[PDB]
Amino acid sequence: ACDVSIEGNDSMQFNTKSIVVDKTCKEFTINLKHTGKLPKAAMGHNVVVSKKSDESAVATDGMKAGLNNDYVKAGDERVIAHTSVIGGGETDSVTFDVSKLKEGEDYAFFCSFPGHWSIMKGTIELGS
Amino acid sequence: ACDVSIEGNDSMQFNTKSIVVDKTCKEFTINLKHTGKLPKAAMGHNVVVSKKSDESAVATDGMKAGLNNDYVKAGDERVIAHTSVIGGGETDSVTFDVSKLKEGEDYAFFCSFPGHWSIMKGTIELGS
Amino acid sequence: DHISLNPDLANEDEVNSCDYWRHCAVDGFLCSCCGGTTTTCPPGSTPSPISWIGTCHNPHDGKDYLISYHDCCGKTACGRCQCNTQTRERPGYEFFLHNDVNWCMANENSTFHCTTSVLVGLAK
Amino acid sequence: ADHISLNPDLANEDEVNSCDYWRHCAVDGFLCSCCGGTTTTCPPGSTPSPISWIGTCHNPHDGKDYLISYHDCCGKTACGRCQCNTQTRERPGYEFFLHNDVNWCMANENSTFHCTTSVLVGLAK
Amino acid sequence: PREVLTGGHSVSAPQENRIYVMDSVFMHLTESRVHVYDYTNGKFLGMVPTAFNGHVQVSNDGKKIYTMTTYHERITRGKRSDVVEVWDADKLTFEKEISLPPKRVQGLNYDGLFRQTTDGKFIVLQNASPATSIGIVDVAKGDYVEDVTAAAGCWSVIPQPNRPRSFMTICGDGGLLTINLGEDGKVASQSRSKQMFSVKDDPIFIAPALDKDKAHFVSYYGNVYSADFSGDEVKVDGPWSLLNDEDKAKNWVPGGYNLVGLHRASGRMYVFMHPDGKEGTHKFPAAEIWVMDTKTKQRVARIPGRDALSMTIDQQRNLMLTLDGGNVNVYDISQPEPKLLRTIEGAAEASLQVQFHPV
Amino acid sequence: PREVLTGGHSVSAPQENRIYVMDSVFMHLTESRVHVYDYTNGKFLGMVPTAFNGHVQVSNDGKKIYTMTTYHERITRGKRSDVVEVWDADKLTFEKEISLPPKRVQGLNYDGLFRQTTDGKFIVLQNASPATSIGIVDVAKGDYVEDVTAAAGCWSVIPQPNRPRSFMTICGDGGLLTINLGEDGKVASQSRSKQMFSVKDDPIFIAPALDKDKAHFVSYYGNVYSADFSGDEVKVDGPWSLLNDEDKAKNWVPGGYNLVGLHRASGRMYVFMHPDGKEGTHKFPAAEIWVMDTKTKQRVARIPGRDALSMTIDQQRNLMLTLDGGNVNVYDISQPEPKLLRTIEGAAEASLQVQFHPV
Ligand SMILES: [Cu+2]
Ligand SMILES: [Cu+2]
Repeated sequence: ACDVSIEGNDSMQFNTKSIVVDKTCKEFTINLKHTGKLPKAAMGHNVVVSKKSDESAVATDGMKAGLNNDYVKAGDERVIAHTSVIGGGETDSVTFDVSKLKEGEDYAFFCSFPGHWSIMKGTIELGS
Repeated sequence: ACDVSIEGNDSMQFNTKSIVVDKTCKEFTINLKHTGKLPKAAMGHNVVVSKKSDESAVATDGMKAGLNNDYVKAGDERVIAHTSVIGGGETDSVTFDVSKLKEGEDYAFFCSFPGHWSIMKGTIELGS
Repeated sequence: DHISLNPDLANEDEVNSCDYWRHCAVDGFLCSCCGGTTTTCPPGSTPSPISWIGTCHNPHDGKDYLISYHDCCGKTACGRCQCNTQTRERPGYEFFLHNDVNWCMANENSTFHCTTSVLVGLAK
Repeated sequence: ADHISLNPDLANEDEVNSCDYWRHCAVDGFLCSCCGGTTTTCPPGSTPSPISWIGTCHNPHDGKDYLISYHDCCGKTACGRCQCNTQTRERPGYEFFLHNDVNWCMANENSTFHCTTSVLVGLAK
Repeated sequence: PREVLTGGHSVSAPQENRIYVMDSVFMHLTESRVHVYDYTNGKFLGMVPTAFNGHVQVSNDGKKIYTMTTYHERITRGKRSDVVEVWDADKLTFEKEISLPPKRVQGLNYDGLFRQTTDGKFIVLQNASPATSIGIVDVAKGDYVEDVTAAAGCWSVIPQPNRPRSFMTICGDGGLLTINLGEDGKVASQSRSKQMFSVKDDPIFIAPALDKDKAHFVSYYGNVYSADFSGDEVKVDGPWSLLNDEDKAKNWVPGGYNLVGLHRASGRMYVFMHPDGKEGTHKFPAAEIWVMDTKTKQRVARIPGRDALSMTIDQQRNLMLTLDGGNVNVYDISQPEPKLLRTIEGAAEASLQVQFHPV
Repeated sequence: PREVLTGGHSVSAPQENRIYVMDSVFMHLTESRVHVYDYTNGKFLGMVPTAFNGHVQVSNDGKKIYTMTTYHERITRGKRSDVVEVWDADKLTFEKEISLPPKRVQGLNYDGLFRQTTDGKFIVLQNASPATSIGIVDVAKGDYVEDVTAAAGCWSVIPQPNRPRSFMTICGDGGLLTINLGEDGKVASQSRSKQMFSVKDDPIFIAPALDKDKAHFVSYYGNVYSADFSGDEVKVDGPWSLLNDEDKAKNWVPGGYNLVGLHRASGRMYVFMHPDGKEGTHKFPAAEIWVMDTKTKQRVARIPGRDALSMTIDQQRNLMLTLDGGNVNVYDISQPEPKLLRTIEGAAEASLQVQFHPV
């Protein structure tokens, strides 16, 4: 359906390196759970959807934003959507209308928390 | 006069390796001060007067007596006198009538507390 | 799988040498020489959740692989099979590729015991 | 008339820092004279032990035997310099104060062993 | 009672002669320490125990020794206690302990991980939980007064000698972040520079060749970048190569840990170099020491490296100390070409950092 | 996620193959430890950290490892904590800590300083404040239940294999003190033997050559004393010489720390010996290992000592392990003449005690 629950552990990993969104889906909700137990201040995670080769740039700019801005430059136009930053035991969710993903282009989801995007990076695609 | 104050420290030493008793003296009083600060259970000191080559034997027998017997076999006939065992900060005194020290023979004072007599040994003599 | 991709299959003089292909970014003691193995903590030591990452070249299949260097913690220095290899190692500003920091830092107990060489997958 | 040999500070460093120095005949540890202290002084920040093990050493320079008190300097980790292990006249635990296989820093506020000193008590008689 | 053992003594040698070797004792990291030597005669002066992977530095006023380490109620189990301890420099005795959040950096001894502001008022240290941040300690108040989380994704501290309480840090974007503290130790303002170097294509060693108003850095491939902070904002420039075509052919590259140094009075920069460089040799022992004139950008001298890995410069006496892990080399750098004065063997078991006592 | 790091594993080798090397690491005594090896292939199996000068032993049932060590809130300062810790033998994990009065013996690892009663119910340890005393710990209750102060002036513990909770100790009068505990660990009765040896003229090494109902001792000059405890009171006898006129000429004497051993099934005693003995060599490395038949009082064999200083015997498998401080030698002593099976190099940095896991 229009649901997805992605996990994040103290080992800096996502329990999914690819999420598919059905074309039937109007808007899409993506829930994030931090299964680890380290405080957000040390191993917090978030999910940021953006153009695949426009990811590096957002994480770098997000790093400068600070934890107060969930490590995402306020109003960055390159972000399709992004959850808040959660810590161990916490959970969050983001809902974005699928009508945003462009044709032909590739989209990857990742964590912008300083240094995590290198491994906590995945690819989110549409229908088929 | 008929007085003497001998010290004992945590370093296992006597502040005197020889005490003289005036012939004029009837009975003799010997006071002991433990200037260290270690409990008697760990570095207690005492003074035991005995024949010089009859010292080793008394300390060995005293060791078997136990702290309850101030490390001196109860009623050991080889002891001219002996103070109680004191700890850091404590003090004691022993009074013995000089009429006990034999002619020609040598007398040494020492601590019978397990292992101390090797260094805490001295010689107590009469008049001149 | 490929016979080179699994240590349990190679002679130990092979895996206990600092020259073993997957130990290219190790700065510590090989756990396989401390009562553990390339992927298992010695008895009584605790695996670290974090680690530093290395990109090593497998000379047996000519491919490059990602190696996760997790530490075993909770015990004093193993002192056996000390290795100091820096292939593709980078400074602190690239923290998770840096091996001059104790990766036992977030554990219940941070004293470093030994280093492991976990195979993540192909580098792409 | 004491005798030059009875004072380390006047003896060449190479001599007093050697495990062969006459007064180190019963040392089991590290010479404090190589750790920032001297034969009779604890290195800065280390604490002298009130107790010690006793050795009877032969002074080859005057042919006499002397009693040496081996006090430890405590409160700091192993100095690791000038390790010596000499056992002249050393005896087992049943003769505790002549035994050097036990840390003489044991009664200190802090018992970790730093280095060993060689204090001159006097002539052995 | 001929002689008596005494304590409470001070370091025999005068401060102007002391150097500090941080012996990590990696084989038994729980017993790392600081060895104090007299660089004029190589005599051992004393030491300060620093438990598990301790870090050290001498107060700018030269009257106190600062250490940072970690303790555990039972070493390998029990409550963790990260701290900064203040030791008296002459008596080498413990004086004060300052509680730190359980995340002080645990790793090799790069200078940049444990520094202090120019005014000697605050201790600036590096944290990693592993999220990175820079902590501030008010020496006088003996407290941890600020947690600079804005430094996340950045690494190491580089004090600004031209300001009372400002410092910079290298970030993952290839730029420098400047932090200016207020009189209470809390961040007053901050500013980021433009990208100074390419992280992926030309990474710099974190060790800086510090001057009064600027800092130089060398890269894995022999390039030199600089960050000028004489103005309000930091002006970054670079790179320029330490190599001539001949050098490039031999594949010479910098190598080591605390591998660079700057003699401010002359503008001469010192660098540990080695031939046949390639991926994975950025920490190799020095084959030679190159002396560059930062003004004219030319090599003025090259000498044996004696396998050194770390060094340090003393501006006042024009001296340079190199350390190969266990031995210290004393050099006179008053002239373009270094001059080896003496070598102190067995200064440590495993040390990658040596420091002169301030004068 | 091809592979994953796992923990919680048990020792790979079976108990019957394990030996324990107590590495004091005297150069960094604050990080001593116990190395666990497989004596059949010399493979390293694991270890147990034991802080400053730790002592170790395996429970008689072979299911637990007992350690004794000292901690300080800050290692070199702060509150002192003397303890006995119980470690699981197969998982090598910490299980329990037992508070001990701050006076547990701190010194080299002679077996006699950290033992247990034959019934494995109590841990018997040596204290020194420096006044000596023997402490009792009830393993089950996990408590320090008795302080045997009657042992003042005595040293080391020598368990009586023919009794559930009795042990002896060598005293400064040249005699042996026997302590019999009650079911609660508190002293029930005691008895002193007659003088067994002359302290000043013929001191014995404290290491005993233990049998089921008697113990043998060797002196600094090669004499052999014995203490028979098959009866109510201990019957002391001796000495007899290990030397023949030829040996006396070469000046052969025993040397080492845990230098003696007894193969109960044969009555053969093993001793570390060296030629040219004289004052101060009682701890010299072994030039040879002499095998004596305690029954006939004759030397049945002599082999290279390989510089060993300590040894230990395993009655069940008829094995002998010698240790020279850093290497372990495995011997087969089923026959009169020992047979060197293998040598384990680098088992430790500074160890004077090795022990087989009980079977
Ligand atoms: Cu994350
Ligand atoms: Cu006394």
